[PDB]
Amino acid sequence: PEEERRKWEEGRIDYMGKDAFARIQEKLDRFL
Amino acid sequence: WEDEFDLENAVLFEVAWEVANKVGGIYTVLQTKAKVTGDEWGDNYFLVGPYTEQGVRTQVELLEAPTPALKRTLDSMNSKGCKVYFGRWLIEGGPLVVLLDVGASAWALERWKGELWDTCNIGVPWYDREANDAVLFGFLTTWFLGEFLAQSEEKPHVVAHFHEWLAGVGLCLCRARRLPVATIFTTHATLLGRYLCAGAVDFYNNLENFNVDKEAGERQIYHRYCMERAAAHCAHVFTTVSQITAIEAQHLLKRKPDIVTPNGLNVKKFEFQNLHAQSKARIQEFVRGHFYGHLDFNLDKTLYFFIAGRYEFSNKGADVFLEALARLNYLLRVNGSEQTVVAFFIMPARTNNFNVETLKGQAVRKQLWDTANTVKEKFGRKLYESLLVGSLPDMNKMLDKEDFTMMKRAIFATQRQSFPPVCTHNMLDDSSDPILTTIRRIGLFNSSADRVKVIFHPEFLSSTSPLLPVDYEEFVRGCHLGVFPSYYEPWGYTPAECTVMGIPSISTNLSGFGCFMEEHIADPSAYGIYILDRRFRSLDDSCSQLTSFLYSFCQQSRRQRIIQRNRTERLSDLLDWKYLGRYYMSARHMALSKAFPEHFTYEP
Repeated sequence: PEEERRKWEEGRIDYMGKDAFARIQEKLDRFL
Repeated sequence: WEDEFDLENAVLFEVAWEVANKVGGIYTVLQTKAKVTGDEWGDNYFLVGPYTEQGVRTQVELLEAPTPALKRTLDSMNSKGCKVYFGRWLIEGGPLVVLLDVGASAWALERWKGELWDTCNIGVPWYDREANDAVLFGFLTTWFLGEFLAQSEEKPHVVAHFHEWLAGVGLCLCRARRLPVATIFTTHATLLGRYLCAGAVDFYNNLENFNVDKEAGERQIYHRYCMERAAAHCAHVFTTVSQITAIEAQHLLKRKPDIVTPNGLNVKKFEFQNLHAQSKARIQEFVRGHFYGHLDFNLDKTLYFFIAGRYEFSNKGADVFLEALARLNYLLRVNGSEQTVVAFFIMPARTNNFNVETLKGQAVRKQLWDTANTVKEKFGRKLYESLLVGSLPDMNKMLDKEDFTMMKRAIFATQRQSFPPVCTHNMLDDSSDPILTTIRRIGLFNSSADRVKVIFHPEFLSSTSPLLPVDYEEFVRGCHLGVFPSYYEPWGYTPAECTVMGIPSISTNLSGFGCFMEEHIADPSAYGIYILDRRFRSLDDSCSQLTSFLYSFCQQSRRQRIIQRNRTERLSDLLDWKYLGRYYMSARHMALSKAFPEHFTYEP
């Protein structure tokens, strides 16, 4: 499931899409 | 503070990309804070940073590490594919620095990026060299901290203080490996703030109506914003250099800072009226040279205002200063006030060389001065001889024909038809310059009718400049007022230098220094600090208020001006690191309390 990490490269990121910062905060808070 | 706190085995690492690498204003912050941090942490104070050939070659004295755990850490990391340097930073305090070569560890970057995906959900593009260097630096710092904790025979308490987003990915990694480390994050400027304020869409008015992800995607800096937000979220303690940047961080980074840690200075008595008198005399000489053939105004009633710093027209508020200068010129002309105001714009730009009129004026002033000294010296010699003989001198005969000839040469030198130039240099872009465009639009051409003269010096003041061979220090010591009506200024180092030097200044409540002085002083204007209300006023109202400030300063007498300057010289005790280091102390204490609640307790 590394497809989103491919999008993270080259600045082809959907800011409000699947790679939103809510999931980033969720994954950060889980391992905190 | 003189708090009783336990730091017997605690070690502090201050991670910053600017350690021995001058690429910003944080370099001076770390350099000046190193002394007061050392005077509290002893040899347990380290400064992680990046390896640069120039920085090491001019500033870092490489040493041998003083603790066996430190040798073991350095040796393991050097034999495990990296190159780490240990040295002493040649500043006050001589703090020990752990420099890391980010390039020499680039071979793992791809794999390291995978790690950044597996713990933080943060991705970085290949073309962002700055962000990739930040990722390498953060991974190197996290590995260094982990190895230092591993090699310690007795495990100490580590306080890692990361500065800015460049060093914050290390904080994100430290929090993602359960390292026993108390992490502090300090932001000296929010990342999206510069871009949003540069948009001129009422950045401060719409702080609660921004789509941070959308704006980052528009600017293609989404990865940088994400990593700074992750650093702010993960930190045990989040601090900021100002209350205005604290609001910016609350609305953009979505976290309210725990403490505000203002930047300080190593005030050293850099009195203040001998230096002011000498510098004012040299500024008067420069103004005499520049305006030769047009010195129709009283120089004893001339007030020297100045603005300095990076050449950012909107951010530094130079347009507001120019509009207020035009309004003040009208106010001085209508009211018939014989006061003159010379406004200096010390803002470096892209210039070819010195203007011909300006060099000619300086040469003319030098020639007049030499002529006056020669005639004065021989007149004094003849006068002394006549007095010794016992006769009242006849002034119709004490000037020989040589004196008349050389004075006539001086008079012919001073003849001039054109007006003094606004700019002292030749601007490569006369049309593209905002300052010159605004000056020619508002009508400040240094004419005789104008009560406000404008001198734009687009170069750093140095003692090697043929025009004005005095540095920034000594030049601005002789000015009456500094006007810094900035719009986006997270702390503001030019107003702080101005206040430490004893000069009254005009700042705003949208700058960190302005907020600091506003909250620390009952009546700031009494002490020489004038704070514009740029946060709750339209730009026209800001210009009107600045005009009122400038006119009130002009209407002051010499007595009131001297009293106000004395109060400003008093003010400099607030800006030292002796007082302002207690905020960093408090931040470190909360970090220790949060990370190690069993061993450390904090009372706010």
